Amino acid sequence: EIVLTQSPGTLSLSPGARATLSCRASRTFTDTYLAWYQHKPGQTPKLLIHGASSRAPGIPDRFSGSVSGTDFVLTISRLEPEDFAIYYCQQYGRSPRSFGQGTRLEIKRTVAAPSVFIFPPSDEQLKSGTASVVCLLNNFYPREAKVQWKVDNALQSGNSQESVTEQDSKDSTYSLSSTLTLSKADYEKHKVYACEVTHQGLSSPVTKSFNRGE
Amino acid sequence: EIVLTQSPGTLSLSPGARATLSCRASRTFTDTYLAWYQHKPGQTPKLLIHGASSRAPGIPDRFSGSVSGTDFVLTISRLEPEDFAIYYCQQYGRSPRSFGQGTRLEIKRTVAAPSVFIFPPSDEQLKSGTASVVCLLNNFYPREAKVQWKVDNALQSGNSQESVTEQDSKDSTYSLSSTLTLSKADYEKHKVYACEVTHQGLSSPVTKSFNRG
Amino acid sequence: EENVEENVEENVEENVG
Amino acid sequence: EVQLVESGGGLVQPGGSLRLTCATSGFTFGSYWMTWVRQAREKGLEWVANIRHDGSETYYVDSVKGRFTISRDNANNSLFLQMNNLRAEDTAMYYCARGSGGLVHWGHGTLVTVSSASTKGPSVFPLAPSGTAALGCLVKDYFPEPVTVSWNSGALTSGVHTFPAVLQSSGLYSLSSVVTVPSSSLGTQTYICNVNHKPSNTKVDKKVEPK
Amino acid sequence: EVQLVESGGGLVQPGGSLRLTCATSGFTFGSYWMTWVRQAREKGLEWVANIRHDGSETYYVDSVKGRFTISRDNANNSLFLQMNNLRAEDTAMYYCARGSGGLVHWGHGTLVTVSSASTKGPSVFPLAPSTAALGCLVKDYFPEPVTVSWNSGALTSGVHTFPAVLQSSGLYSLSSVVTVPSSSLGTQTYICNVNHKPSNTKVDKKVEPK
Repeated sequence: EIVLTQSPGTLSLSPGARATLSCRASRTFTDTYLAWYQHKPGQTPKLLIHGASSRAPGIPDRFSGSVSGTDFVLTISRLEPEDFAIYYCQQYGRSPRSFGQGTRLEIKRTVAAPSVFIFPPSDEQLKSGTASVVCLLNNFYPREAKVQWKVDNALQSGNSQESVTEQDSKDSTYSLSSTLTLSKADYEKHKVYACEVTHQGLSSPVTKSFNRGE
Repeated sequence: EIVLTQSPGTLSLSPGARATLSCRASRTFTDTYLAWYQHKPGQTPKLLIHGASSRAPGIPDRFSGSVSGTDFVLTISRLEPEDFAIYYCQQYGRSPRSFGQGTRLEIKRTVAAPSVFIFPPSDEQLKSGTASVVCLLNNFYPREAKVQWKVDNALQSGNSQESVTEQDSKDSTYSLSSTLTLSKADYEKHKVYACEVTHQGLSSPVTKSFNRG
Repeated sequence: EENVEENVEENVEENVG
Repeated sequence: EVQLVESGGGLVQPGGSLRLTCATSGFTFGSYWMTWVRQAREKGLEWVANIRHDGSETYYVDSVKGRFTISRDNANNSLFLQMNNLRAEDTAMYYCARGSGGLVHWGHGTLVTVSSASTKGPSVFPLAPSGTAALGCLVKDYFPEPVTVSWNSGALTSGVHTFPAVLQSSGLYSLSSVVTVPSSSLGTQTYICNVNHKPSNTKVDKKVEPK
Repeated sequence: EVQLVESGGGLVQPGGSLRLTCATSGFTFGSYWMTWVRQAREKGLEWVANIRHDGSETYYVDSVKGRFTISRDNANNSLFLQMNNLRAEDTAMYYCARGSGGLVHWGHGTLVTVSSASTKGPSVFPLAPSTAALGCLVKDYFPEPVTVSWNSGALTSGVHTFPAVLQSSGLYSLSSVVTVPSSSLGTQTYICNVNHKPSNTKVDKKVEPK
């Protein structure tokens, strides 16, 4: 019956900042059977707060929770670089003992530049019937980026897919990869392929290209 | 909440014997956050076992603990004269970190008989406006006893108070005293007062009485 | 060893009302 | 050496307030949980409250919620127990212990007495005699505890049984001391119980003669 | 040592049935509630069901009522989740968690995939370098997951294995890359190790310049 909504969906703060994660309900809470979780990628969720305001055993002092009326707040007093992950609230006094949609915590960092690379399709894939061109963006910040595919010089659309990694623990940056998938025939209709990368941390659009396509 | 109930209420053993004290919970135990304490009257409580089976620093090896299912047991292998006290178990995993009600570990001896005495109220108190009759039990074992007041052989209740001493450091016996208190007006209203004593060392309820109105 | 934190109650019955 | 010293507390009336202090030394104070434990007359040990090392989490027994407050000052190495709206059933010996689990280090304990009764000296009455002989003294209607009792200025110490005091409905304590002697010293020896009540500065010496 | 090991997960067609099992050890299984929690791809955590320690009470999320059944065998330390009439939206990673309140102990999870597509092994293609970067293109496999390592686990710095992308054909494809200095263009051999257990596919592909 009672549903939980976490605000905001994404939150970007610098290390050492004060994080205020909200978890609101459709109606005012009538119990303290609330919890908070931290889900780092690659690991199972970790209980942080139980009983709405009690730390789980082994939880550092900077994590604290409280509840009042319809607002269930988890507070991270001083954000350390490791305290960046996905955070879910949960009710567990009555079924359904549901979670919120979650809130992502992003590390703020100085803007970095994407070292752009490009890869042609292998002859082993060409004889299979398809061709895939890969454009690589390695270590860049922030997440916002625009990658376009330029077969010869006509812009291509509706034939590529992008995949973003998560924030590295060391570099606190990202990494993007777009894959241009076209049939063997359309890889023969043209000869030149290039990906133009326009980034806020880039003084000008960088274009890494390759030829010999046929 | 989980409620701890200790068993037995009173444990009567002799020095050198094997002591087993229980501590059962409302539901099945799910952790080892359990402790045993020793407490002597007028002295500071003392931890004996923490973590369900770890001896606190300095505790002699004759103290050992274990937990299984719904029973939490304290074991004294051979009873030392310094071991007869009150024992409490405790849970401390989370709030409330409550204790048990306590187990009295007394010394076991042969059954003794209470030499019952009785005292009429002194005339000094009668001039104040009240009267109190006393019934004495001296040097007996075990601690269990029951006395009754019957004014004119009519069962009296709700107007008496009893007091028991500690186990003697030599005789290993107890001593009881019951004090019946009623108004000065209700004292001369009757004439026969008595206290009946029921004990194991008695073949029949003895009654040392007086008849001074 | 003496600092036992507030452990989790993992057996929460269903609440009605 | 771990040192725990409870201070504060004493005699108070229902609805009164008392602030207990547990001055600590010999260990890093702000690194440990702290716990308050009490024990009342003729009852068992009761866990009252505890507090986290940084004081950010406090837990209480149900009977003191809304009335007692546990707090700490880590710069002063002091643990506190603010007791408001005290009740007669709060009369107990209050201990402070280190940690939140198996309590190893206890304090000596301070005594808190909550009662609407006032200070009153005892009225000593004799229990005249009438195998051997039994005689005694009835120490009645005094407040607060305790009363010391001796016989013949402390010369008769063998065979004497001084009971523990009982709390009457009026709020006053009543005490009875007894002693057994042979009938040979019944008329020859005179027995006088020495009653002392310091909180009222009352010293009574009454002789018990056989009637 | 609390142990929760899920099993019984795999690839099933829409409408098919699947039985998940959670073997437990390190605690008295009959003393605790138990809970099932799932998480879909790029979705949040979803509570599915829980059961009383004696099996006298079971609760479910509305989406699975009538189709899923949670049960337990307190004598065998095993927890079960019988899934019948599986829809496509039931595809997720299913986790076993002890208790019914604050979930402290979690299992590692088993993947349940509901789709009409058949199990297909991946095609590993090289990414020729021309500092310098090189990688491997793991294309067209079903179902998840795929694990990629470089030089049998020797190159653990600078590697970025991108998450998988669902293609129009319904098959998955990913890519794993790593940056290297041009001084090691030929003196050091670079081989990506791709493993796809759902189809028992293991590929060791050496990446050479073109």
